[PDB]
Amino acid sequence: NCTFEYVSFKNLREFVF
Amino acid sequence: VQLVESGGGVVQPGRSLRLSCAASGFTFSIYGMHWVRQAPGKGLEWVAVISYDGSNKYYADSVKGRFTISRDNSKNTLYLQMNSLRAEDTAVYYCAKEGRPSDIVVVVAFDYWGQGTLVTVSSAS
Amino acid sequence: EVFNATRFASVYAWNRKRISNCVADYSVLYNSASFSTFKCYGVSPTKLN
Amino acid sequence: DIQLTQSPSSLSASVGDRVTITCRASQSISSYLNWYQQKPGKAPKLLIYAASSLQSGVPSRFSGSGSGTDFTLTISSLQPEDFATYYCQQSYSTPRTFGQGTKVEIK
Ligand SMILES: *[C@@H]1O[C@H](CO)[C@@H](O)[C@H](O)[C@H]1NC(C)=O
Repeated sequence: NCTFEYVSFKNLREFVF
Repeated sequence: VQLVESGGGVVQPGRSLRLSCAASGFTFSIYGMHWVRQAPGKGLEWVAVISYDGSNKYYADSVKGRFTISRDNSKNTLYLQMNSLRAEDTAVYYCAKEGRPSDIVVVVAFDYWGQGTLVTVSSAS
Repeated sequence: EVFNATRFASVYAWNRKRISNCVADYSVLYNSASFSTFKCYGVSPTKLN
Repeated sequence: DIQLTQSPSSLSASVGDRVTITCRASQSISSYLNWYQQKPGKAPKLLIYAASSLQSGVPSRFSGSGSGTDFTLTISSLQPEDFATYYCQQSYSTPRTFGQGTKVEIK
């Protein structure tokens, strides 16, 4: 029931998912 | 498929003998042939192998130099020339054919046996 | 790292390690011969790489 | 030379038992055993080839397994006619050799 994993106003952040 | 062996008997130590294995029931000329011996009451001991065409011949450690294997694809007969016989060479000798049962041909295997012939190296009368 | 781990767990508690996001050199495993049995059923070891 | 050692050299068991015969090679030959059944006074009969393939006409109870250096011959349920001497045999390279033999007797 679990699987893989990955690790790694003055300003505007825009993200397209 | 039949393998008829012959050439056995009593031999004095140090003399020579030729064993024969007549092949039938299959295309002989395409298969390797093996000799396997069994000392009385003892285990199996591989003896000699010959390629299908007789160009390649390998022998076991105990018989290098003394034993010569030969082939006659015309008569479909296998021969084993044994020389410089000694007491330890007494054994029931089998001729044997390579064979491979199915498609796992990367197994190259062992198969049907002759009936085996007894060779006795003895100075007894 | 999996093969060379100092201690493996007991057979009842078989540790399951997940492998992803890496390039696997199966051939280096294949060429190494210290492993007594390198049995394969699913895929021929040559094609593994 | 590739040396094949069988263990045990002999064992006693009764009909219906599960038996295990092991053959270990001095070097990995990786699929190249051949298992034979030999009776006294007659030539051996092939049982398992490539150490895991059952030869035609041999009962399904006979089974071989393994690769590399550790190999096993197994008979699931013994019958009276299965009491005999069994030899492993490599074909990886020449000279071809045999195991020393494993005798199965009645308990
Ligand atoms: C985990 O997944 C399986 C899928 O068959 C499901 O049956 C099980 O209930 C799941 N576990 C939990 C805690 O939901």
